[PDB]
Amino acid sequence: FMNTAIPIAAVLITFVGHVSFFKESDLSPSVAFASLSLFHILVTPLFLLSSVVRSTVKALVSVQKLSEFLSSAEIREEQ
Amino acid sequence: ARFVSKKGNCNVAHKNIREQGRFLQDVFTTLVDLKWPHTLLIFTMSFLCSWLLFAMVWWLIAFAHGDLAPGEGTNVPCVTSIHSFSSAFLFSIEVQVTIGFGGRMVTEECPLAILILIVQNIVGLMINAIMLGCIF
Amino acid sequence: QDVFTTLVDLKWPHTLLIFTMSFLCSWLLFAMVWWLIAFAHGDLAPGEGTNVPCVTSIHSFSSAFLFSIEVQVTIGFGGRMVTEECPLAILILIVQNIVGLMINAIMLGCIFMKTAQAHRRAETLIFSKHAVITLRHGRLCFMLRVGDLRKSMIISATIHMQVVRKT
Amino acid sequence: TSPEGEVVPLHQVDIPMENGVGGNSIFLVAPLIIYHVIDSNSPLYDLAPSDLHHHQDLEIIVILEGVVETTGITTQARTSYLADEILWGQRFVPIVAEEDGRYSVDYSKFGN
Amino acid sequence: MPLAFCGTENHSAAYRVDQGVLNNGCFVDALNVVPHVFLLFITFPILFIGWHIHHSTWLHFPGHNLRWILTFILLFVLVCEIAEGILSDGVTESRHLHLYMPAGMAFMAAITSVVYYHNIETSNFPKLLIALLIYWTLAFITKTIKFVKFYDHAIGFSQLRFCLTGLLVILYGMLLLVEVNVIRVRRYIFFKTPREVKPPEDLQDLGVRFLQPFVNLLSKGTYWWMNAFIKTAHKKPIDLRAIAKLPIAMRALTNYQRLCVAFDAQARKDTQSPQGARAIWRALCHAFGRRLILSSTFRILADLLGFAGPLCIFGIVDHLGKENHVFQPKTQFLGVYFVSSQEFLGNAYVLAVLLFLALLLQRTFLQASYYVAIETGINLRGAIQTKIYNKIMHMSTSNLSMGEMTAGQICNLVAIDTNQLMWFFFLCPNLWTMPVQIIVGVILLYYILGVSALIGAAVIILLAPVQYFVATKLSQAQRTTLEHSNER
Amino acid sequence: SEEDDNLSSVLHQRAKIPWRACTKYLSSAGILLLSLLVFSQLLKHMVLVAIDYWLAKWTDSALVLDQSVYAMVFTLLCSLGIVLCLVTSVTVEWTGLKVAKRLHRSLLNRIILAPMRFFETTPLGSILNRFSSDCNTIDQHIPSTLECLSRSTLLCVSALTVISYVTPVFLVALLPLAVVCYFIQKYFRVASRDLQQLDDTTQLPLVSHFAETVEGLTTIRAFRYEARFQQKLLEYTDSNNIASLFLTAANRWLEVCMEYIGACVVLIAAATSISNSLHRELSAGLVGLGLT
Ligand SMILES: *[C@@H]1O[C@H](CO)[C@@H](O)[C@H](O)[C@H]1NC(C)=O
Repeated sequence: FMNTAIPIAAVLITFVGHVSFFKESDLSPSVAFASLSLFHILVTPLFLLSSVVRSTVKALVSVQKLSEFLSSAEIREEQ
Repeated sequence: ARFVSKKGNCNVAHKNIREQGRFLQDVFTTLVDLKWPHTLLIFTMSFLCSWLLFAMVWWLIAFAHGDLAPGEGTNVPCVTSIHSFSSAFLFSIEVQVTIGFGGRMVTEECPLAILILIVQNIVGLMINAIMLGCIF
Repeated sequence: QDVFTTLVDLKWPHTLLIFTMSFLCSWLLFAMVWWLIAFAHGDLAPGEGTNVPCVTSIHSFSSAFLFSIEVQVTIGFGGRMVTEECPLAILILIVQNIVGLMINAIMLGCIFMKTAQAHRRAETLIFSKHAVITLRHGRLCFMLRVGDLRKSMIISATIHMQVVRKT
Repeated sequence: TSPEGEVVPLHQVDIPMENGVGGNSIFLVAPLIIYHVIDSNSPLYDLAPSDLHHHQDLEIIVILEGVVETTGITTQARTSYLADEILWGQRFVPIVAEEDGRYSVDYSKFGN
Repeated sequence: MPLAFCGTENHSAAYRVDQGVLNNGCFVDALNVVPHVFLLFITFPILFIGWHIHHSTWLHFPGHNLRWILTFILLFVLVCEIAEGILSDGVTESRHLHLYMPAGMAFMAAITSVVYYHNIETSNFPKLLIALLIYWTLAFITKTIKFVKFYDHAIGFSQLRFCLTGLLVILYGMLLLVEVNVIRVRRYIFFKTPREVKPPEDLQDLGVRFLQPFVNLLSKGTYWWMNAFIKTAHKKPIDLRAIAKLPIAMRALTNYQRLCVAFDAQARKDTQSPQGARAIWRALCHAFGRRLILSSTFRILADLLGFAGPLCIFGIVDHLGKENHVFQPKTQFLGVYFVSSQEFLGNAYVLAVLLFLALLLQRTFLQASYYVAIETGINLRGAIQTKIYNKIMHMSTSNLSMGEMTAGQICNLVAIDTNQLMWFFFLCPNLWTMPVQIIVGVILLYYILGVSALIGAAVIILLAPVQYFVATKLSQAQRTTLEHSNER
Repeated sequence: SEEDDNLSSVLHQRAKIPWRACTKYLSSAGILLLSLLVFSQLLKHMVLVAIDYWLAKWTDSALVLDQSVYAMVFTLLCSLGIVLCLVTSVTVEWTGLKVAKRLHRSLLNRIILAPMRFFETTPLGSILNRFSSDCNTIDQHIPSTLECLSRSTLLCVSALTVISYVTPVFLVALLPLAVVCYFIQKYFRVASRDLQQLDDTTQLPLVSHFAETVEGLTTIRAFRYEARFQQKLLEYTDSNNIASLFLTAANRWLEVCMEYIGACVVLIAAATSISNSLHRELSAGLVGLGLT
């Protein structure tokens, strides 16, 4: 739900707080769709990078154990 | 795991072969092997290719001298009564098919036009003889 | 006959150069004789006519070349035409016409012969570099390895092992 | 394989057409049958019906070489019926019939 | 009203040949047409002829990697040139097709030269491309004629056509350089013994199915080679008969050899920390960092192009918002009009065309970056998997009580730890690009809207910790479910 | 024999089991539950496209010039859309949980009364494998993918309807592009399910091979057959690798085709919209919303 609700809530606040806070800059269809399109593309990297960092920590933890495994007692070769 | 096809078309996956280059003579032999629709298609395209290519140079050589501009009696045109690219195309195809129109002929005072005229006849006979041999 | 067949077996660029030069020489040769007919009747000074010509619009040697290039390859422009009052011009026109329709034809025949001969590609057989002598079926025997390269099949192939010795 | 210490993957052995003259040359304009008589000096000497299955490595090729009278071109017909096609203890039905006008031969009787 | 090459303005007065034949305006445009139409009518019969021993060797002439990207940027500017030409001709009275018909034929010349290259690269025959060589010089010659003609009039950088011509000469020049490169590489037409090269081992091998790493750049980019495979598998199932041995470099044995080289290099560098976590990290970096950085650079380029998307649609809606929406023919030189960048970028038709081309390049480069990252991950696995396998063979089975427990651990390790490491390697390009992507994104919102978009971007970024929080909650929930379902 | 097996495999491959999946969902969720779920999904997408259209029409009037009054309807619609997403998300989770709890109870009550001869005739290992792992997937993965697929499919069809609204002639281009994308999807699905099964069936021996060696370290080292095992390990890993490599490559091709088609839509939509708006005086908001 947060993934689906983040972009709609974000764009609604932007269009609302534009005029009501500082109407010194009149809205226009040009800037409106520009900002809308930018949010539509940028919504996915944000909710994806959260999974990327969660994967990096688990990969770092697992690879650290792998190094400890390689440093274990190995069978000595011939001579 | 078969060796020879039962129908007769014995195919063999000849591999581990050295890099064998192909010259232009083998390309010519493959042109002969093309069937009737393929030969007719490439023949029509090649003749149109030659016709339009010679049309382009004739239109270029007409616009080079100034024949494309309205000649006020003085400027002798390299090709008479050539007005637009369509007219140049008609003149070019007439030379390369030995038709002959007379009205839009070619005259003197333009050695470049003479050189283009002679080379087309030589190249036109060559491609005509090649086309005759291919279909024959 | 021998000197004619020699050119048949020439390579592609040689025959192209020979054919192109032959046509150009034939065209140039007719230009010289056509210019001679001009020099007889049609002078460089036009004189406002005053004499019935037999080759119209032939004002210079270049015009005669245009007449030759139009008549020998059967284009036939109308700006320059042949007329009466010149029996030698009629005679040379018949001679020019017959040699024309023959010179291209004999050149056209070479292309037919060339495309038949050039489709041979006979150097497409693979063999070994040395000889092998070993045992087969229990007895010592000579042997060799053969191969083919063409996509097609060597139909009705016959093989002879011709041993040459000084005995 | 060979008793010398090696093996050949595609070793070829040839059995003649068993013609009355013993030459590999036959004249035919109406379909006819060709029989090769297996003998002691033949690969079929030890041929058993057990090997007549489909998963055997024994291919019999019958190359037909003939030149046409029209354009003098040579024709190369190839055939590779393996032991899966041939069946043991079979024979062909009479392929040719007798008629008043001309001799007739049934072409569909080949598969019978 | 006629339909000739150049307009009939002033009763075709521009068709004059005085004051210099080359100095004429209409003449130089026609000169550029000549080499293009020459290539068209010299290649069509040879191409239709071509349309065992050659289909199993997808060889390549040297420099083809640069040639493919060179022709791509060349066709890019050519279609842009057509758009520039039609914009200038619209304001004029006559049709003036001379501004976009020559470049229209040039675009068809570029595409036919590329397919001729591919059709002639399927077999080792470098002698057939002399037509391309004699075409490129003539194209370069006529391109320089246009450049010097514009300099003699001093149009300048105001008109975009001058800049397009000035870059096309360099583009043609680079084509000449990469073309003559194969001469010194091969020496096939100007020397006695050509230095012929043999196909690689993987291509020459009978059983090979994954030939993507060694294929033409177009196929390597858009996976067009897969068409055949994607169709055949529709009828028959997929088994180990279609799939075959992996390529030589893609096999795990070569990857294992590269890993040992990196380990030996890392050991000789800093043996103070042998078999340490950072040591393995640095070894994997110096081993696979080449393709890793390659995938990252492709993703950076893809992200930059993806930003241009909204940056392009801004112009289209702005141009419609303009009330007058009149043409801008003010700038002109020698009678004929010439568009300017400040109005060429605003024209609606070209902006949509440029967006399509830019989006095509984007949607392609994004896929390349992901594929390289995925390809590196499987290769890293095949290398890391056998590295543990070698350790298993060399390990000592001491502490049987402690060794028994580790048997399940090491089996679980090679199952989940290796898989989780590959996911990091798969997402590593995304991790590298995410900061600059988001940074560029918030910056562009400011320039688009202002302080309003700043607060909007903050609310969007506010959803990142929410995802992190629920991810920890989901992990806790998943552990509880797994613990309960295990006993169940 | 082999031909009949291949024909049966091809028939089973093309069988997407549409009615089977539909009947399972309908029997599990409930007549009232499924109705609420589909209504919530439809309502969420309807208000989503509605607020986008309202943004276009509101900003168009501002440029031609009640701006503060119109902004209130946007906030009202934004809250309604947020509420619709919360309802749809909660419904999808609840439906999956109810489906899982009903499916497990039915399966448990059915297996508990199985005949004694069935237990001896059927392998208990395969029964447990087909019971435990399968219900865990249905419980933990079915709701997430179904909600994502429903959201994606409804979003896609709604977007296409917006293109048709802003450009009536777009249907002339939709028909040749819809069939080609369906054709690619077909040839992908028939080849991707097999490649997923093959990748699983090739990655399992990898874990088995690792398990076998780690158990018999002493006996393998005594046999001194290390060289053969190194080749064996490479062979098993190679089969696994190419599986995971074909899969992604095939996946990439599908994505590439999809995105190329998408770009063609953009062109075929924006181009016509230009010649439509400049001529038919179409508002910039419509073309802007359609292009977005
Ligand atoms: C060309 O046309 C322009 C505009 O009518 C005119 O001013 C100019 O004199 C013309 N030039 C010639 C050479 O006709």
